[PDB]
Amino acid sequence: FVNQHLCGSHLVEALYLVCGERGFFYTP
Amino acid sequence: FVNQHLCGSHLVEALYLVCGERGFFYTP
Amino acid sequence: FVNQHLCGSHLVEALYLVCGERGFFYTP
Amino acid sequence: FVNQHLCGSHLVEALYLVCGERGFFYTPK
Amino acid sequence: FVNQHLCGSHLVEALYLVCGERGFFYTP
Amino acid sequence: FVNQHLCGSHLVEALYLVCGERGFFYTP
Amino acid sequence: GIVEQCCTSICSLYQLENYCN
Amino acid sequence: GIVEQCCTSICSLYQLENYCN
Amino acid sequence: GIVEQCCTSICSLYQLENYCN
Amino acid sequence: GIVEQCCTSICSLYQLENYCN
Amino acid sequence: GIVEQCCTSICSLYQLENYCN
Amino acid sequence: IVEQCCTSICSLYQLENYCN
Ligand SMILES: [Zn+2]
Ligand SMILES: [Zn+2]
Repeated sequence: FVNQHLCGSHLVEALYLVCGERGFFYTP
Repeated sequence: FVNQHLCGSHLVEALYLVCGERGFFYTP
Repeated sequence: FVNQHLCGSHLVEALYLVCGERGFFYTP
Repeated sequence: FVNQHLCGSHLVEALYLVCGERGFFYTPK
Repeated sequence: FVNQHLCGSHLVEALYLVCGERGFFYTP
Repeated sequence: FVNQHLCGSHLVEALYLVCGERGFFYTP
Repeated sequence: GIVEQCCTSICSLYQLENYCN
Repeated sequence: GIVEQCCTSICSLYQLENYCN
Repeated sequence: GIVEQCCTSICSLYQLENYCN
Repeated sequence: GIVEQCCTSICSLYQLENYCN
Repeated sequence: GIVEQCCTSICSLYQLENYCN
Repeated sequence: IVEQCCTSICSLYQLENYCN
């Protein structure tokens, strides 16, 4: 794949895509 | 505020707006 | 409802989340 | 430009792209 | 119609709004 | 990676994440 | 309502231009 | 969970506040 | 203005309620 | 094809990677 | 040359039509 | 996460580390 800069609402979107139904934790 | 109806990434986005930097856990 | 930096399309997305069907005006 | 089917946040985003700086009023009857 | 700064995911979304089911090509 | 249900602009955002600055062709 | 139309049916970008400032 | 409710029914932003850190 | 509050500076959702109808 | 599947059904990221440059 | 057209420098929706297939 | 993906750059793989 590729590597990009992911910040804010964009990073959470990527997180939702990769983990989907498994859920995830977002903690800065 | 009004009663929202949110699914998938829209819910994730709203979780981000309400929590912000504090972060959050997404547990479906 | 922590304070965040909301610009461009991100700011109007939050206006939608907060206002909903009541609608809203967006003028710079 | 093609015709569109826009609901909720998706419609408000199209609005932002169409009106840009001019701004807009979101008045859902 | 106005002229805006469109980068990354935002630019692909504008491209999607303008082209629709015709599809498009994003080659940076 | 989990399976996904992607429609409209959600799919083109998925393509942007998965392909990166390498670019991609959206052919519906 | 053109906004209602955009979602229940379909609309055009030009029609959306009515709501601009 | 509230998450299921927002999508199948409706939920308040206040209920989503239960999920923050 | 809205921008001269939430974008350049920062704001809360409660503040955004001022621009609703 | 794959793009239709993603929406009408489901699809994998690896499959979407077929559309990259 | 598209990101040079709309990201570095601004562009209009009309000009994004050049990238539709 | 922040110091990785946003500040620097990460892959979709690394993001699986944050899946629950
Ligand atoms: Zn959506
Ligand atoms: Zn953004």
